[PDB]
Amino acid sequence: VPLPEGNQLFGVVEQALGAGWMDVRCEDGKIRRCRIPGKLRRRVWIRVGDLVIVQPWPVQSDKRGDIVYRYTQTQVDWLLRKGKITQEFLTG
Amino acid sequence: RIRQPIIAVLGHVDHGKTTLLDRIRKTNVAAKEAGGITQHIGATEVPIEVVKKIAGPLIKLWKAEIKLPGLLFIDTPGHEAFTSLRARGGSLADLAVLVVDINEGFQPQTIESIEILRKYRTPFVVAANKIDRIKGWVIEEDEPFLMNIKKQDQRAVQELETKLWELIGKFYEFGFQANRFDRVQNFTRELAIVPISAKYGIGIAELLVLIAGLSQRYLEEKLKIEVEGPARGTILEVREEPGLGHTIDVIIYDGTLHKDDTIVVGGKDKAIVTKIRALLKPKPLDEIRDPRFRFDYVDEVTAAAGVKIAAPGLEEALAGSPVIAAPTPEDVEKAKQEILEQIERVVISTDKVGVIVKADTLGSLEALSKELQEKEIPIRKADVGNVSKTDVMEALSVKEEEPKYGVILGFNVKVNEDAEEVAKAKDVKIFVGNVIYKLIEDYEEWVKEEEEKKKRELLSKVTFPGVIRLYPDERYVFRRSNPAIVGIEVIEGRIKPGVTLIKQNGQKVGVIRSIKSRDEFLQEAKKGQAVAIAIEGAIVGRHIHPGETLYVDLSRDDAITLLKHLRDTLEDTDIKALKMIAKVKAKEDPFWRAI
RNA sequence: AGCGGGGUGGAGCAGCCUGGUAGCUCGUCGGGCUCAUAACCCGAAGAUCGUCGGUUCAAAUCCGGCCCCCGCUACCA
Ligand SMILES: Nc1nc2c(ncn2[C@@H]2O[C@H](COP(=O)(O)OP(=O)(O)NP(=O)(O)O)[C@@H](O)[C@H]2O)c(=O)[nH]1
Ligand code: MET
Ligand SMILES: [Mg+2]
Repeated sequence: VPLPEGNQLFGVVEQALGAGWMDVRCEDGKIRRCRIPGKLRRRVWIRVGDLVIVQPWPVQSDKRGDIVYRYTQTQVDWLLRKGKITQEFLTG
Repeated sequence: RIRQPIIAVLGHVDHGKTTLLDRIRKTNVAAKEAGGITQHIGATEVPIEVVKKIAGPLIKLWKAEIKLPGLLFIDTPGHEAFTSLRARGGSLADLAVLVVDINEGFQPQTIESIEILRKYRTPFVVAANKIDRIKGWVIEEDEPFLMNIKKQDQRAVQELETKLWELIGKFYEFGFQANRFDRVQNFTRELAIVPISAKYGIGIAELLVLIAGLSQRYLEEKLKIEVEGPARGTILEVREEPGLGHTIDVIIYDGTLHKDDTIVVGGKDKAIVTKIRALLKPKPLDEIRDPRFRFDYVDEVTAAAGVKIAAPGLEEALAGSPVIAAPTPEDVEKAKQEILEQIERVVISTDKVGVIVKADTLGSLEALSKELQEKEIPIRKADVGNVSKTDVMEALSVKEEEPKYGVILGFNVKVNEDAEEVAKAKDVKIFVGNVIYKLIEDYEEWVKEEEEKKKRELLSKVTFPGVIRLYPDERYVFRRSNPAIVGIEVIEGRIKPGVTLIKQNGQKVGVIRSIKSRDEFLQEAKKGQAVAIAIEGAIVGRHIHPGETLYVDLSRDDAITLLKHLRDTLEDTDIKALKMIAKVKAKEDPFWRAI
């Protein structure tokens, strides 16, 4: 339900790299090696192909970022119906 | 006991401000400086004896005395950047001399000087230079205008009359009534215009006697000072000296100043209290900022005079702040309360992310800061001193995240051995200079050169777009495989060797091996040119068909660079080709769908 | 361009030559075994043969025309 606020933007998980590292495709047509904060790492399980919010790192904000929130099925369905995001971004 | 009145000279660039003072002193200073412009304010004392020698029988026309001990002249830059120096000179001095060239008329600096004089209610008399520019004028060494006028013809006199009439009319729409010194009798609302010649000393005596005489008419009671009271003066500048440390040059005008007296000076953040250690005095008839002769140390000085004070802990002194003598703690508190009623005329705005600039005085730093701020350039730090090692470290720290803002601009300073070695090792650029514009323009042009070099090598990396169509003609096919030799006409874009071609479905037909319009070897083909391509990996039929349209494979980074960086070198055919290529490629990646 | 070879469940191969059931291994879905997963067992779905025509009592099998794929050679702007 919460939306990106600032430099944050959506993203689609592509492949997990191990040791809490994911490979997320963002809305600006860039692939980023993203790091999962440990606070939500322990309680929220993330799997390839999900809509998430990613904030790029302050330095070298082109290939690194942090994942802050995961969108459930109802939230992504509501977003698709509202029209803030399209279907081809999710499906690739 | 009457103190020497303080006279401030104001005017525009190249209007003979320094030359008049040089002629009065009979010394050459105007040729010393670089660029012909004086960027430092100074105070000079003129003894009354040379004043009397310069003058003559004219002193007997006015019923007064020459009991004035002397004169205290202050020079002032006329450049646009040094506004604060002009303001300080206008506020501090008791009398002003505006020097305006007759030929050029009026300049914005003259208007600003008049505005400052009106704001600080300083009476003044107008001077006129460049008299020799009028044709048919004879030159004689040091004669008054009254003696010179009879030596000229009617044409020069009438031209002079017209020019001064125009000047008086100008002052009139500036709301000021003007009349010639020998052509007016009122001396409370009417000014006086003295036509002078700096290069040949014409009319200097009239101006000198007028300055001597007008002092006691408007206000003379302000010129009486007790010779035993506490010292009271103001700061003129703050500069570094070899062997003495941070010293300040001040003009004492109240009381008497002795050595070891405690003084109160308004610092940047709060008042500072220190004990005087060294009192230094310039030689008579010598510019204070030009130490031609050796300074004479002096135990005590009496108002009014310009002296250099060397005391500990003066590195945070504010230019223009007053100095008050205080021998007792209650006097110290009263001086602190007096200082608390003082405003900082100029404050620098630092953005914490900017360049590092260092000068030798506070006024030069203010001028440089204003000139940089006029061009929208942030300033990380401004202070007084030579370029040290930590400055290079700070510059490297700023450069780490901003290539164009890590640089040092030194204005009349020195670079240490360790600092220059570290700068050479870590490749940090330093621009040293003595002239404000000659120093700023160098930085601007270096920034422009770096900017152009940023994209000079970027062009070679990207690949131009291109769309072509095979001839439906059998003739153009000259070899089928290894290599495939077939003619082509260009629809849009530019063909280059070593560029991959793809179809709508994106099959790798290979890489163009060679292009030839004839038996001769070619390099590239532009719009409306036919060329036979010899390509590898392409075979007629299964891989390519006659009459089929071929597209150049494009890199998305190259497309972004073309649409954002190299947007100047894009024309109709190129943009049409790139747009339709994006439309075609909008099949798998939504990036081309959104273009 | 000329010559030669081949198209069969989602994938890779038999079934031709000698016409008359369309099989083999992997893969998907469901149930079994185990505390659970993999391995293993059971059952079921899935091609009507690249299209069109000729022949024959009857054609994936014999024949011919097209569509596509693969290989070899000639082929210098
Ligand atoms: N022909 C002629 N040239 C003059 C006369 N007075 C000065 N000049 C020349 O004109 C120039 C004036 O420069 P300067 O002495 O700097 O003027 P200023 O009054 O100090 N202005 P600033 O220091 O800001 O430029 C010099 O080159 C000087 O030789 C004059 O009466 N006649
Ligand atoms: C080479 O033979 C040449 N005439 C083929 C066509 S060039 C466009
Ligand atoms: Mg000058």
